[PDB]
Amino acid sequence: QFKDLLLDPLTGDLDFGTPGDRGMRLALTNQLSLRQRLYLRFAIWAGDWYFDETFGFPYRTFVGKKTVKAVLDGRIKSEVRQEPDVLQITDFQSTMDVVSRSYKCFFTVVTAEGEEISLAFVGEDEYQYPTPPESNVQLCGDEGVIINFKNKLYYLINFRLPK
Amino acid sequence: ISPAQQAQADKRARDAAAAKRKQDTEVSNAKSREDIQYTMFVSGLRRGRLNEFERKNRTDDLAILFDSVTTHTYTKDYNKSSYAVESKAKASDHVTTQDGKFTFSGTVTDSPYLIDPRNMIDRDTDKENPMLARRPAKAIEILELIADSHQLVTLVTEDNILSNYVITSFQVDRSSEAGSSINVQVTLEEFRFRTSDPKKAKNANTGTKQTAEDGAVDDSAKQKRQTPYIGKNAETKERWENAAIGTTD
Amino acid sequence: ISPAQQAQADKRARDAAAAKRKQDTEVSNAKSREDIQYTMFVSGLRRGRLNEFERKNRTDDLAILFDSVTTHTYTKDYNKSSYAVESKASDHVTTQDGKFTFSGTVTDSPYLIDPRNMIDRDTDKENPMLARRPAKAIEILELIADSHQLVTLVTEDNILSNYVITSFQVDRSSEAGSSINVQVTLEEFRFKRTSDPKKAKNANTGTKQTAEDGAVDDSAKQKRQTPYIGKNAETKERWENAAIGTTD
Amino acid sequence: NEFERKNRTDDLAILFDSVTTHTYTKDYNKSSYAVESKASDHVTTQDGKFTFSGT
Amino acid sequence: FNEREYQLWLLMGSVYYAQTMQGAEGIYLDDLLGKRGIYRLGKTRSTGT
Amino acid sequence: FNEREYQLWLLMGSVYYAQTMQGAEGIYLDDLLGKRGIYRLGKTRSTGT
Amino acid sequence: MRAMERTYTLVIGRPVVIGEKPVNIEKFANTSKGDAYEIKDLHIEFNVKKDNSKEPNKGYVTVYNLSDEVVNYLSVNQRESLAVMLHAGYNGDEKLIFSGTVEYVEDDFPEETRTTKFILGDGTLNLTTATTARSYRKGTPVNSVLNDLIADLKLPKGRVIDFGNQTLQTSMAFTGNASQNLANLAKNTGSTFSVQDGAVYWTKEGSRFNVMFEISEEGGMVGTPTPKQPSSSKKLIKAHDIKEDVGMTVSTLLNGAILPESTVYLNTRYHKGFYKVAELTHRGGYETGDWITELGLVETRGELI
Amino acid sequence: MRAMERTYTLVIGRPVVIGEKPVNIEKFANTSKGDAYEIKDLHIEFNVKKDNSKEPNKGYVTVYNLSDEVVNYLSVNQRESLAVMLHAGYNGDEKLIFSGTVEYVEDDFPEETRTTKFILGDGTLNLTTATTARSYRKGTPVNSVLNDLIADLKLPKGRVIDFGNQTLQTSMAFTGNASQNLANLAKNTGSTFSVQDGAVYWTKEGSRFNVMFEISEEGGMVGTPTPKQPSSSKKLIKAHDIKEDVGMTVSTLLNGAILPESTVYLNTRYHKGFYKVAELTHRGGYETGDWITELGLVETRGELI
Amino acid sequence: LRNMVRAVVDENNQFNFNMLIQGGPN
Amino acid sequence: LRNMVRAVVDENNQFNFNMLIQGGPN
Amino acid sequence: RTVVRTFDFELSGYPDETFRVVLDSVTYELRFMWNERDESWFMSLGDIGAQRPTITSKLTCYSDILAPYRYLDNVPDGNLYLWPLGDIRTRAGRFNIGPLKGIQMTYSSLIE
Repeated sequence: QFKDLLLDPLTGDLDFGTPGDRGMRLALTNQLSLRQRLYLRFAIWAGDWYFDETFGFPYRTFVGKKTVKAVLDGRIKSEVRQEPDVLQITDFQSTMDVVSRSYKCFFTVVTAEGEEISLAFVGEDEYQYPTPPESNVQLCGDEGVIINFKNKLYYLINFRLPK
Repeated sequence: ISPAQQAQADKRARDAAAAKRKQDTEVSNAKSREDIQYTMFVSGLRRGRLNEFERKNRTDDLAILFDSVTTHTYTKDYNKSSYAVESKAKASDHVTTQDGKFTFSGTVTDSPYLIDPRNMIDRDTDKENPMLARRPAKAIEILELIADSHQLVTLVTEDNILSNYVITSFQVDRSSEAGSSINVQVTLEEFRFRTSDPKKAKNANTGTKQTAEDGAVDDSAKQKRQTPYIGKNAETKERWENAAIGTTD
Repeated sequence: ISPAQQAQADKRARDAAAAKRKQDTEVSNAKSREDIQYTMFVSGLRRGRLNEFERKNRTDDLAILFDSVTTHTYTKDYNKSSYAVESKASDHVTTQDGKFTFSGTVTDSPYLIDPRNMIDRDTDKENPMLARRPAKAIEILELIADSHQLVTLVTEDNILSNYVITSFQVDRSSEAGSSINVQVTLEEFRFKRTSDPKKAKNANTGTKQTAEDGAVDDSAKQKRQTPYIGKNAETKERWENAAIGTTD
Repeated sequence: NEFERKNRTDDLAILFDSVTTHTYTKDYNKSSYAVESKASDHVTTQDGKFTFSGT
Repeated sequence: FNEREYQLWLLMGSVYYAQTMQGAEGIYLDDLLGKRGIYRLGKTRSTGT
Repeated sequence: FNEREYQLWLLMGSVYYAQTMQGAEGIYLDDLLGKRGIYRLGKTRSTGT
Repeated sequence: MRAMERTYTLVIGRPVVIGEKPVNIEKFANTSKGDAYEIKDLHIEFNVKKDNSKEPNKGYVTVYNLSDEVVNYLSVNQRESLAVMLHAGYNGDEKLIFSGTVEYVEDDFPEETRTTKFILGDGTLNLTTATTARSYRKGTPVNSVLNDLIADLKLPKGRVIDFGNQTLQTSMAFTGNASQNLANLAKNTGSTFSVQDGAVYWTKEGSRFNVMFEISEEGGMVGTPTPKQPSSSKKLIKAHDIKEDVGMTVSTLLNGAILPESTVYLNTRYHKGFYKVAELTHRGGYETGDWITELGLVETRGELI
Repeated sequence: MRAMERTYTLVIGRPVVIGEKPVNIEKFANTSKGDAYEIKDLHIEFNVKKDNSKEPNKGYVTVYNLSDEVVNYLSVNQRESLAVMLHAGYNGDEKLIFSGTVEYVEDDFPEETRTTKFILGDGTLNLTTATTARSYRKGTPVNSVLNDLIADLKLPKGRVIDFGNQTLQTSMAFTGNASQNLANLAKNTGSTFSVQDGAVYWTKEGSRFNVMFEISEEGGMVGTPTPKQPSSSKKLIKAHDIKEDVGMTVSTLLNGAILPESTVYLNTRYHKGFYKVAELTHRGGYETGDWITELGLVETRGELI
Repeated sequence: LRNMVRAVVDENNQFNFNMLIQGGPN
Repeated sequence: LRNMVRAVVDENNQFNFNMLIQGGPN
Repeated sequence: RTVVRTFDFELSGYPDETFRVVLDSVTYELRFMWNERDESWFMSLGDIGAQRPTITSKLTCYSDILAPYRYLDNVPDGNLYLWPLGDIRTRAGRFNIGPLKGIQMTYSSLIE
């Protein structure tokens, strides 16, 4: 439920929205929040962000060196579980090509969805305060009491005659 | 020393500090999840206790199996008091029960025979390439996480079932005698003892309470700035709070 | 988090809490009835100790027999002043509590299944290994020790009474599979209502306060007075309030 | 993969001609008295030890 | 049997505060402040130039 | 069961009576006239010349 | 068959408030919620000494691994005097063993185990704040002065032995704490004054009250009696003669139904006779430790009051 | 890469001589030879308690295997009051932790190891010998009396809170030790007087001074805070209200830049808020032992002076 | 081991301080 | 083991009480 | 009647919270009970160790809780209010009380 500015999954810029409803949006669904929380966590190289030297991933250790596939997978699979709301990791297809020296892995992560605790900070309210009456209706009655009775009588006259 | 050496010094602080953050945050994640339970199947799996191994879903109920368990033991203890009498003898008084202790020894091999995916150790182990999957290593970082997070473990032994046991120590020996495997020993002892319906809740206590630290009045004590308002519904609020609440001055 | 986990943490707490209600309840009632008397037969049996083994029924004088007992030892201790006495001053000695220990075994392949043994209360005659006898013994053993029963030991030479269990050990080593090795330790106990008035003796209870949640103790705890059931409200009413009054 | 990272001036490395055994161990302790009940804070973590033999 | 009277006690407690400067809500709030000649405003239309 | 139920009727009667002008006593009196927007006075001080 | 196992109970109530009538710690047991905070199955160590002197009887207690709620309730009321009662016995009954106010409380929680501490006083608040201002003229009966001062102290009268037809020989004035003035009247009239478990006891030195207690191997005695002097110093003597000057010591399993001013009969194989009681000390370790009481006896030479 | 290791320094100077101006222990550090006897790399055990009361702060020290020359220099001056300063910290800096005079010194050298002992007093000589003789008439402003008496004490003024336009209601006379007279004026005006590390501190009870110190796991805290009563006895209450009556306890790694009269902020996960300081105890074992400080905090209810 | 002894001595000192200073209006 | 320490503390308290209260006719 | 803000409150949501607070140099004990059917907080105020609470009332937004009770020697003379930080239409809830949860329960004291 971690709120934050929404990042476009397709381009990487802020998700200002479609041309018909351009604006700014907050990440509300846990899925969207977790997506960008993993994306930033994996995209920032370790130590390259000032104000926090411990954040990021240490790509320099592996890239450019002769490395064992098994060691890399452990670190990749470990960084994911640093988020407190990750249920499990389903599958992991780690493959390496020696000709091009490229490495490419696949996997998915499962996360549940929570409640909103309070709507005070977001948009709307859930209550239905009453509406003041109109004109002399309060002190003298209402005509609808006649209309509903007339309709009931008419429908009952309709019911008895077979159709 | 040299300006270049300052960069080398900085690396020590960062990498050493970053190491504990990964360990510390992971431990903090434990003790926060209460919908997770850990169970260890010391023995009995192939005799009757198979019924309990089927109930675990790899997501919130987890099973720990070992490639081999050499021995396990269970010993409860009691204390007896004694006072002296004028007859040059000793009598006895009430007695007490001293919880209980459990220990076992096992081994995790880098060449497994029975690779059951339901076991939580074999979550990611490769079926056809076991020795490169690093099974012996993969067991240490999961066993250590359980112990250092103070989980209440449940042991499913063939003879009986034990609950509310806390790990106290463990060992890992890569002696040259066997190799390609780790000898593991563990000890446990019995740790014998908000939300929820208002009906079931009873009168609680919190003791003396000072000013809340998340809002104003602490800033005046901490000598900080009050947070400006976001404008919405101006000229309606300001008239009322300023008259009914005032400002800290 | 999500409500799905709150419906899961409750299960973790509920089932775990149910375990104490089972184990903790059994010991409570086991101590609430002193009629039952447990006994153990370590060796002794075939040298004429059968004379008293047949006395044991299946409801009060429960008996326990192990599939095999390897060794049992009995010992007593005394101490004396380490300084020269003033001289006869033979009172400078004290007696300690005697200790008793033995080792035994329970096997999945018993040779004798005499039903009088409480281990074999409801053991199958033709399939001893499905009866899970070793589990039957442990369940019995913990209950006896936990409730602090005064056990009686029948041995080769002598008979010992008023002995309590202070420690026992169980293990299943790789060797001797399908069986369990058991060790026990016991020590003496120098122990020293509905009763015949002729045997009664003057007793004491110290200072006492208002007893139990009564019509007056309820007021102290601000509880509301218990309404009176109207079996009769004509006789006592005129007298009860006038003579006893009301707590107020 | 990481042994080759070590230079000869800052990240000095040591290798023994042979290592026979190495052991790693951690310890914890808990209150020996029945707790008042969840009060799972009655436990502490000790420092892990490591030893080995070489030649 | 007992749990139901818990609801009755809670509702009775709610009723009592309905006639006090604090605790009034909804329709009951109008009666309290109606004594002082103040009524809620209905739907309104924005105005501007 | 009826005795436990009977208290509910008695409680309701007390609540109604407690809020009427005739039965207003002590704090309950303060609440009723408080609904009108006025409150009892407190420790008052002398004025001289 | 069972064993003979110890049991106890500890209760904490509302703050004690002194008023214009005798104080009874019994009525303060109930808390605002009703039932009090009872603690039964937790390892407890306590030491309670009692005596017959001006000073109140004080007892110490320690409890391990208390729940946070109870400790919170004592973090509050740290300005106030909570009433506490203690009970002990053997698995079938528990006799009142101490009752007073929590003078002190502190908590230390280093790593594994928290350890709460208490210091309790038997009527400390009344004995140290009850002021008086009284005077009398020549000829006033001394029996009237005694009753006047005790009523000022605001405590129930456990037992008193009036003076008879004694009359003051000189004018008297009393101020300050009432307890101090009464303790001074003790010296000049051979009377013992001491409050205990809320009860005021005024008796006469040398004399003693039936065999209210008998000590023997059946009565759970612990070791043989030994002669011990009742004071740490010796007084010069003419060699009132009636005063004390001798005693003995005995130990027994915990039994709260005993008080310093009572009388006991000693049925042993060496020593036999009647003795007064002068001092008590109750010790206790629930899981580990003794569960016994120690009595300091004093020989008597006066009339059998 | 290094570890985090302890360091300390101990200095011994000339005898302290009181004159006709405020005493500063700083200027007595240098010996007749110039540089003082500094002791750095020898196992040392010390305990230093501090408080806000009449009595001076006293600290104890022990040193093993001192050279004969240094011991000889202390065999002499046994009639005199040598000035001593102590420093401690962590391998990069050392904060002043105590300064005073050597009240006592003794040497025991059984076989293998000599063990020197010290007892140090913080301004003991001035607080126990400064006589006074002053008087004032009805109408005198109390603010003048306070300044007159402090100047007599001959110590630097660390901090004082004047009384304003207060005036004496009755004639007053003061004699004897100046410290005793000032400590009596404290009771009748709700002010706290206490000398510490040579500085005179006069403040008002109940009130407190900014967050000069913050305690948290980053700040080397040791264990969770626990509530402990600030006094070993309870007072009768009407239930000046502003007075103290509550407190807490905390422990932290050794840090000499703290004083009893300061103010601290407690940033923990259970307890949060501001507290006064009431007591300090510094412990230390160089080769073996703790290197921590213990603070006794007291809740405040007055204005933010 | 002196740690164990210092604790008991401290507790005894605490008891003596309590005995001296107790009750009282001042 | 605290039993051993309590005994020595008790004996020291006894000696101090004797030192304070000794001799005298009263 | 000049008044200055001097204290703020927070609630953990437990249905039977009880704690002690100090206001105007005086100390009081507070009890908060959650009502299911009426979904509102019930507040009880009284002296420390008192047999019964002095004041009991139901909490609501923008209503002066202590208004009719400033005539007792054991009741604060300040102002106690609940007002929201977010949208003005939000009413008091269970978990939405606190300096940043949405509702700001606050106490302010007159200047004397």
